Amino acid sequence: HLYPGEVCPGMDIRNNLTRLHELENCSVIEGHLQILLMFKTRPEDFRDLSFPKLIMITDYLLLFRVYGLESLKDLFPNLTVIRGSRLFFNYALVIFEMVHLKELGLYNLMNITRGSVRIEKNNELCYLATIDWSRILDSVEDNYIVLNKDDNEECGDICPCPATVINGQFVERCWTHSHCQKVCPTICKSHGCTAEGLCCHSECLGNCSQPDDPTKCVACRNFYLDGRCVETCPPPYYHFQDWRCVNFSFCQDLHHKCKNSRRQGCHQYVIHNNKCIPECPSGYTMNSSNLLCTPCLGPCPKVCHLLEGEKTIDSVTSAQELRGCTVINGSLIINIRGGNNLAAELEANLGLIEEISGYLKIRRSYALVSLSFFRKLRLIRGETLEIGNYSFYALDNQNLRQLWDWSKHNLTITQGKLFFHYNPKLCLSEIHKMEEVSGTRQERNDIALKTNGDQASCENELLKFSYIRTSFDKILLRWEPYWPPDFRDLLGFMLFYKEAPYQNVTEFDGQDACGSNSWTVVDIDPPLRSNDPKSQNHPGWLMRGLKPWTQYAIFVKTLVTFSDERRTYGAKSDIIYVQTDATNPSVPLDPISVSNSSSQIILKWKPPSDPNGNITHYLVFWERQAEDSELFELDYCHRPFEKVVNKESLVISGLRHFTGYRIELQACNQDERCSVAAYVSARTMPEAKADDIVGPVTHEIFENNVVHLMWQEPKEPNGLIVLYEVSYRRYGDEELHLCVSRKHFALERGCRLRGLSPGNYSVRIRATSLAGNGSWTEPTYFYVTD
Amino acid sequence: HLYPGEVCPGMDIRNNLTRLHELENCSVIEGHLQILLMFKTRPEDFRDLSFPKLIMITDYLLLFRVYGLESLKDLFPNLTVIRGSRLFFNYALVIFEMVHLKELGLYNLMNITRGSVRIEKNNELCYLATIDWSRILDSVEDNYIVLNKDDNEECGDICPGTNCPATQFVERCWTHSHCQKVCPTICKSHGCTAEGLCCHSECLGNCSQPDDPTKCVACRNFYLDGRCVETCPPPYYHFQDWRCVNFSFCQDLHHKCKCHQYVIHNNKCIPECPSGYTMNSSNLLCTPCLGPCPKVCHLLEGEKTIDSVTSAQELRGCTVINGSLIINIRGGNNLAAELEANLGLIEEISGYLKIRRSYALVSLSFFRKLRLIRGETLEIGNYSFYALDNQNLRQLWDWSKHNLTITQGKLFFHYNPKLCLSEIHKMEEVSGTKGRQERNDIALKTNGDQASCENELLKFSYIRTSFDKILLRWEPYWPPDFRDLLGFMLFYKEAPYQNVTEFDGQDACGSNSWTVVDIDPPLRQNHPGWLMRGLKPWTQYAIFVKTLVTFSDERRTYGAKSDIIYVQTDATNPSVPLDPISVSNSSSQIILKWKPPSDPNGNITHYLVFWERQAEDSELFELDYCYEDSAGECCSCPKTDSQILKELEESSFRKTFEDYLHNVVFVPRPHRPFEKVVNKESLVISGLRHFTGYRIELQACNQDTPEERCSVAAYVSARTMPEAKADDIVGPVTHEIFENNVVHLMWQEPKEPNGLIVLYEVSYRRYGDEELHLCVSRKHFALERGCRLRGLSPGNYSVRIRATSLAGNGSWTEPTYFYVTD
Amino acid sequence: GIVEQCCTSICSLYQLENYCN
Amino acid sequence: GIVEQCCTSICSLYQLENYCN
Amino acid sequence: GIVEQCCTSICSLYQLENYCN
Amino acid sequence: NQHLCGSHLVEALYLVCGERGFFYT
Amino acid sequence: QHLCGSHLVEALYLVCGERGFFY
Amino acid sequence: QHLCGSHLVEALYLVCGERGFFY
Repeated sequence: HLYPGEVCPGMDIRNNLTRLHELENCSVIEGHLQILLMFKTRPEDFRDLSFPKLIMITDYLLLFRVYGLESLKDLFPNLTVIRGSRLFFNYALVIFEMVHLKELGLYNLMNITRGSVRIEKNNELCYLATIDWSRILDSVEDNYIVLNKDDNEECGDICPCPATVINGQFVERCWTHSHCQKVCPTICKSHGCTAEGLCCHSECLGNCSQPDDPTKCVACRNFYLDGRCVETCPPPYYHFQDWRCVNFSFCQDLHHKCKNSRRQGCHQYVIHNNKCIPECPSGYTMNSSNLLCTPCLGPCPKVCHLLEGEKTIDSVTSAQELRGCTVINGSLIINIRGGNNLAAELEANLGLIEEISGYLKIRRSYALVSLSFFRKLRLIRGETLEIGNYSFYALDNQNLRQLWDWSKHNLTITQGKLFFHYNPKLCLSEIHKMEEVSGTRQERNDIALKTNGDQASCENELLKFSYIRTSFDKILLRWEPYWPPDFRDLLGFMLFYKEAPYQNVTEFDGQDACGSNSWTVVDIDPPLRSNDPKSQNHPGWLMRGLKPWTQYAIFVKTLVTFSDERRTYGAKSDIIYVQTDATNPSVPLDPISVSNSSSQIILKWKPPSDPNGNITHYLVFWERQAEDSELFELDYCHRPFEKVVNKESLVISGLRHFTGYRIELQACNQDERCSVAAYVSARTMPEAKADDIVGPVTHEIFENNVVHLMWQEPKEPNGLIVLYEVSYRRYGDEELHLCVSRKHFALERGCRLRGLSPGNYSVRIRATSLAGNGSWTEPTYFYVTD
Repeated sequence: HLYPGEVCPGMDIRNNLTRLHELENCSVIEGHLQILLMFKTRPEDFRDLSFPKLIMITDYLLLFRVYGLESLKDLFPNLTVIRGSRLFFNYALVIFEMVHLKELGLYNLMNITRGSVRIEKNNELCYLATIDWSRILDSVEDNYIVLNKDDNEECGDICPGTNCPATQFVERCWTHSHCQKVCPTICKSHGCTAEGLCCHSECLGNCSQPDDPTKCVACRNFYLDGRCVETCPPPYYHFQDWRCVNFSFCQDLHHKCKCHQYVIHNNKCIPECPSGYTMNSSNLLCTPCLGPCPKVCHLLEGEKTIDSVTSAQELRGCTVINGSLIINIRGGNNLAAELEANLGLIEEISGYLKIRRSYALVSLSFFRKLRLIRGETLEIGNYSFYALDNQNLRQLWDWSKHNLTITQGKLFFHYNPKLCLSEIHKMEEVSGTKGRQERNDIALKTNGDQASCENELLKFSYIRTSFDKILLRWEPYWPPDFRDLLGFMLFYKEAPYQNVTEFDGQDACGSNSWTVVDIDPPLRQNHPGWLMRGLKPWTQYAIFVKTLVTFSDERRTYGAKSDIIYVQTDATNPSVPLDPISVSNSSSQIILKWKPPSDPNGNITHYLVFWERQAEDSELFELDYCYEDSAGECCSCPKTDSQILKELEESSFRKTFEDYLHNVVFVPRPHRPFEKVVNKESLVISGLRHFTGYRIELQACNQDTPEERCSVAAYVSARTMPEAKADDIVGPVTHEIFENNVVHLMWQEPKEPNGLIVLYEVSYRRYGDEELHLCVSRKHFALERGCRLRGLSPGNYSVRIRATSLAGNGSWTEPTYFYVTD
Repeated sequence: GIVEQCCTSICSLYQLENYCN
Repeated sequence: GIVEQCCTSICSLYQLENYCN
Repeated sequence: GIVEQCCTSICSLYQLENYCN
Repeated sequence: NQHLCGSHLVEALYLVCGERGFFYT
Repeated sequence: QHLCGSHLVEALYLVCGERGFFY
Repeated sequence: QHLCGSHLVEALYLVCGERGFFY
């Protein structure tokens, strides 16, 4: 009805290709699947044949060392759902040492219930950025896509599709050049969708044949029976593998088949939770009544012996192996090898273990910051022990700084010392707390107190700043007087400090960092006392290197000698954000004075060199400056102010055309104190029209050939006049120009032309200011007499 | 007069009243006298007393905020001279921050032997600007009188009489009841008594008899046997150039000090032997040392604690240290350089050494003159070296840039995990502790952890050089388990040195001096290597290669390293000659100065030069006048702890998945001239033209014989100044008298124009009238060969002509007198 | 089994043949 | 392109071995 | 008193607490 | 090297035999 | 840091808060 | 660090000197 094939048992295929024929005689594979060591295939072996069966695989997939496999569709063009009941090293799909995969072939698998994909050792792989991992992966368990060709270029993750942006890729999503991605709503992505891209029923999984119908699907989410996806089945039928239902005959048949053991792994079948399980979970005694898990009568502990008498866990697969067990015989090793966080899954799969008769090694943690996987271990028999007599081993651990609660969980270690070495992230506080609870009462163990607590905050006492005084240059701190019970352990304090713009400073881990690094530690000398006050009752430190108006996050720790005591592990002061006072507004930067007109000057300036406090206002001062006067001894022939708050540009208005000006720009953060004045100067452009001779040249003629000239200075001289270009011009003669100096002009109210000749003359005069040249005045006429 | 009482040694009276009374019995303050730290006295907790025996203080007198002191007549009413053989901030009399002191009470103080005096921040003291210093000192610049109430003339001044010989201010005085003494010109500056008489030169301060050596209050040159002598026979040595102390007295001072240990030299019982003398033993004889020997700053009672770099500055300029030191400083950028500057000149330490609870270091070598630790002072338990509570350490002292030997005390290496065992073994071997029948105590159980101690050598198989790169290749290296290899982290640095080690520089928290490059594991055999990404031509670099390896819980290493190699990159052309400056000071003298290339690329054989000739512009005659490495992504780029941890965790995860899969998969059976300048930043050129431009090309060259490869062209143009031979008309002025009154004024152009002629100013003045200006343009001059006076009125016309040009001005041709006739 | 003998220590050809069936 | 790995990024020893013929 | 202990070597909080009165 | 692990191990074992297969679990 | 003269006076005033200034 | 044009061709020369290169 929903699966076009039989239900085959899990298969393992190595070398021979003949067994692959069985993949075409059934479309359901209960168990896992592995195809490896396929050293006899060629490209013509994966392109002239294709298996049209295989819809769902209950546990996982494992393709390794496959020769000439270039696409996933070449083998199964219809695989839709991987249930993920079991994993393979925290994975539900693995690609390893593949040297012939150049493109994918799966387009109907949209959800992985448990696990992840392990793509590794591929150097011809294409199309791995168009797979929409977010859409497919709805669970993430250390998903690592490494050793591929998409960090280099083979094809360039491009194909000729919906092209949706959901992983951060703006390129077309596809699986082959002749195929495109299939999208469905996320609201309908955890229950699977149809092949039209629309929502599907919630009792179906993966691909569907009728949108929003449980009567016709290709997989079921709860159970498959009657060829329709249902939520439960009658109990004359028992759920097997949790994807279907089957009558009691199959269950009793399996039980009888294992009655006489000839199968290495089979367990006599029984039924609990209306399922024909292999063995009842702990708490239910395996006694047939009709192959039903009857209630336990008295203590029924399940002694689950472990291989090697020790078991290391770095994957959830090994953890689920021992689920449903109460008593454990043997030891274990905790080793978090990279990956994502697993503590929640660890407690989910091992939180049912209440007794261990061995020791427990811990090494290289990378996901445990707090131990929370055992909330039932109350009795540690310790019948097996490490040579050294340690029932606990803590080595090379740099991620753990916490331990299980001690008011709801107990642990009484009956034998063996507690090993704790080279664990600086783990604090001695919890170490001694457990030394006291376990007792192996109270007994001193061989634990190095100089190797644990060096890169973590393990203080247990506490300080509190009693007297604090803040100033722009001196910050004094005075915390509560504290000395350990042994008054010879105090070796000083640790004034931790660092620059903070705003309070975002989280307390440091507890290691020692100095130089230019964050949270600069500063050792403080011991007070040299008996903890009795001699002249002080508040110990602290007055740091004085501070600059005006700057906030620093500062806390203080304590260094004391170690001892075998529970206490005397140092103290810790609270964190404070001490903002210093502002007393300088700072010098302004880059003043730019530029004249844009003859009466308009634009000023500029940059924010102060150091921002101290809120700038209450900007202070400016300027006044009219005069030019230098030298034309009377040589010859070439308060103050206006404006206050602008939070402004970086100002314009001066009211100035006269020409003459220098001086401006001073100061920053102020009060209203008052200001910074040192900054000097800049510019002059407005001179008006050449204002320098033009006004009124006509009058000619006081006297017959000495003395034609005295009466001309007038410009309407508004620019500064003063250098000289006058009195260019008289006699027609029918060579042109002339006379340099009438300023002194001569003042002395004679102009000039007095002498040495002339009689006749019609025409004089043009051009007055020249200090800067800027005017225009020639009209050519006044005069008839010089003799 | 003679000292009535017995001498007493210097004292520091703080929070004590009995000690103040003790000064009465004293007659000579042999040492300094400190009156400080009186926070328990009030004006109702003090008294007035007179010390008739005290007559002199051998050293400076220090007053420091002494409460209950209203005047200076309460402690000493008889002091006369403060010699000040010792000094405090160069002042022989220090009164710092003293208040409630309304006046002073001195009556016989009239001289100072040496030093200065400090009077500051005394806003309640009076009579401090009414004291002459032509008789007390030898200058007026040897006393600081500021921030005083009498330096503002707000104090009230009174004096005895309307009888004082003294000359607001009225007379030179110190108190209403006391004054200063002024005496005639036949006296001297060695003091004069209150009476108004003079005193001899052998006397000091006041004196009992005028000009008598036998009777003096104090002797400036020497004092001995009851008479003022000018020398000290043996074995009496010159003491503070004021007396004679026999050898017994100097030895007693020596014994009581170890005040500074007293030394004998120059027949003087001086405190320290001058530089250049070694301390002869059992006589303390400062015998001339062989070579320049830095003064030895002894340690008080043989101990000195160093917990900050400030104390490390107390060893500057010393060689021998008498005692033990405890270096436990933590923190600071480039701590090793600081310690090397602080104590790099300490030749030996007679004490023990402790490196307990130390941090912010990577090596222990911060000495450069030590080759032996005496170890005379021993730690409890027979130990001379100490290393405790340290979490980071990568080395000890090397044997090819530092030497060391130990003659006593056991070794101590505790809680030093990164300190490899081999380093400890080498220390035990070279130092010789085992050789002298001694057995050390170590903590090797907790050492050799988290540090590579087993290494392998990498042999270079092929290497070539270019002008800005160096290709390196080494013999294929693979750890026993190839999975251990994670790649290589190459570390290079610019090293001119030939004994380069990876401990040069840094050795502190957050400081580094070695650049790093990362290379991936060699492929599957391909010889691994790395090609530098450009370099400086003709420069050598130190390069080595380390190998990352998987680590076990305690410690595991498959590591290998390379030796230091100094490979030089071939040379290329050099850069532009920095700062070309062609400056002239005459019209025939130009100096071409330049700086060497910014990038020389090998020694510069010579400097190439080129230049072209120019000429006056012709236009003037026709003109009339009347992501990338440059931006950076890391400027030092070390691998962080988080990165190494992530790398190791992922490598381990991969290996675990591999082994896991393998265990279940497999089962057993069932033309321009040129010039060359060699080694010179200057050039002299002479015999040039005036007002002529010169454009000079400048390049630098690093090779001459094999091929000419030089810097890119550099250009600079210098214009010579114009000589002045164009200020007046050169040659005569051709003119003729006509009856038309037209005076066509001809004249020849000067020998050279010096560029161009701006104009010619011609002044025609009948009977010497006003001097006119007439623009004689270039074109008008060429057309008319000068000017043309078209008509003039009858009269003796004087004509002056000035050749106005850029050659200068300020003189006119003498006026030609022509009497025009119509 | 294979890793503890082949990776930890050197495997001879006899060890490799163990897994050939 | 070769510029993507060598101009925009840094090419290592073995990186340039793929651009040689 | 306090000048010779805070102007020759770095000063300390407790050094100033002993001369405050 | 001279050690057999991971890729080296599989590429060193396949050399021994490839026509008889491996034991079936 | 180094405390001398006016700087030392200022520091002594500010740092202490239980007793008057003595110096 | 980065390589382009002349620097890249010189690198392709020094790196690959036993066999020809291409750019």
